[PDB]
Amino acid sequence: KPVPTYVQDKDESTLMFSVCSLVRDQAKYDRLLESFERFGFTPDKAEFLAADNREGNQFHGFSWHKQMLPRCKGRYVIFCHEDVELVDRGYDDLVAAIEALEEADPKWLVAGVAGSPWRPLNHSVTAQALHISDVFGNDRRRGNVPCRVESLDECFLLMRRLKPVLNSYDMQGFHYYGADLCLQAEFLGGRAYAIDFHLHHYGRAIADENFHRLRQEMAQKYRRWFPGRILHCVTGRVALGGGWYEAR
Amino acid sequence: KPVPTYVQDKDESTLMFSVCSLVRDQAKYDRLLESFERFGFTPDKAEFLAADNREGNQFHGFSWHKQMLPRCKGRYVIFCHEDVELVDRGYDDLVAAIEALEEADPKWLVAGVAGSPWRPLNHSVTAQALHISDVFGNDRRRGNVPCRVESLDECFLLMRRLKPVLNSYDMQGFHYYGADLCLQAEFLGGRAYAIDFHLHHYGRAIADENFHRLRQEMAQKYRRWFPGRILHCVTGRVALGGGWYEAR
Ligand SMILES: O=c1ccn([C@@H]2O[C@H](COP(=O)(O)OP(=O)(O)O)[C@@H](O)[C@H]2O)c(=O)[nH]1
Ligand SMILES: [Mn+2]
Ligand SMILES: [Mn+2]
Repeated sequence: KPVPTYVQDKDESTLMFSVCSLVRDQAKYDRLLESFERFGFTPDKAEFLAADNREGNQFHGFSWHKQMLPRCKGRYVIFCHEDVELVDRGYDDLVAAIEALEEADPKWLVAGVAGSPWRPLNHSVTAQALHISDVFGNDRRRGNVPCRVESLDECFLLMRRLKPVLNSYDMQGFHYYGADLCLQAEFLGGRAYAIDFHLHHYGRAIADENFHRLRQEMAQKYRRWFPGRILHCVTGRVALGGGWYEAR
Repeated sequence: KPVPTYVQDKDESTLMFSVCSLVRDQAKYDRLLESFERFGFTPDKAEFLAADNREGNQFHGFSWHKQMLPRCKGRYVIFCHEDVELVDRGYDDLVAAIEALEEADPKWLVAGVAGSPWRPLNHSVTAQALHISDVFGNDRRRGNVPCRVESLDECFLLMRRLKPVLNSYDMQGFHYYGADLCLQAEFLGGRAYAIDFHLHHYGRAIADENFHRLRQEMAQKYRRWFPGRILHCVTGRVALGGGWYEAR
């Protein structure tokens, strides 16, 4: 008697992007939406969804995607802050960057615009690879993008809707959810990249008690599986400790 | 001017279960659907979806959920083989077991009916915890369920639609995707349980070369993060090796 739905291995999306944002400030988010539509993210190419933090912290960096993903219909799902704005590069640029990455390295799972190169040799300085306009300067670069990374800045990242990666359930807050996503991508057997897709990010990092707390939680959690590793993020290196590193 | 959708933190599902099966044989799947409807999985409570392998191996154990989950609307998503059938315990018993688990340990992320207890002390025998009717006997038990486990038998497992866990991308095939899902649940900071929900699984243990291939791949992959661990599955122990265990 039940009538089942048979599901085939086919990408039946017709929208290229689901653009999801973590929204607290209506004015910043309206700026973002206007800029995306101006730079080619029109209704036949993209839909916009917002995790609604306008009245309080209903969601945080590690939980918002689990609610957004089921509602997305696009091929690629962007998870970005409310305070990015497209300024020059647009829809065709982003498609071309993603398709180029698929060709270069089909093991990618997460892509962003700023992050730290994968497994830096030199732990005496923080490794960075990005191209962006932000509070540190307009149209600036570190390193060379595109390139493989071990962490991404949370202002803008993306994954394929049919090949997602999830954030941890045992951390909560508004720091380190970009690195956590990259690390889970490695556990799942894929990779993270910073691509070259220049946009403007207005926000400033907040090195507050939550930042210090989550830095310690990241080290306590990840040292179990990456003992001795020094994890680079745009916000600074994190010596995870553990194992033989604890001698001294 | 885009019109965004604002998303709130609420479970809007009206169906309790999305029952997803990996299907190659129509007669076995018809028998499954008949049994689920008989034992209380009516259209007001459950929908049924099939990863369609009737014509070829379009999906395999580690990929099928990524196509199924977007199509599910139920609170809990069951992933089962086509050759399980309900025979005594039904809809109300499963709901009661999941609600009890949620009360006992809110950290759970995946549940199944047969698996190996979490971190067994005694590696001289394979740890098992199950209650099932299968090729090894009708109405049989090992161990004591419900209990936390480090692996689950793939014949039937479930997760919350809104708190999923993903299988790896860098393995493919039809063995060890129950253990892989439990290990990724640990990486995500949650837990796996075998619950008491008796059903009939009529698969055979029919041996293939892919079983040994995936056993080796699982050891090569997980030894990186779990060096020295002996991972128990109802199909046998797997010494992952790695680290100090390599000393002869
Ligand atoms: O080449 C294969 C082998 C198996 N299966 C599916 O993988 C699952 C496990 O198969 P089966 O139940 O026959 O194995 P058993 O439980 O006897 O070990 C079932 O859902 C099958 O439909 C598949 O799609 N292709
Ligand atoms: Mn920001
Ligand atoms: Mn079976």
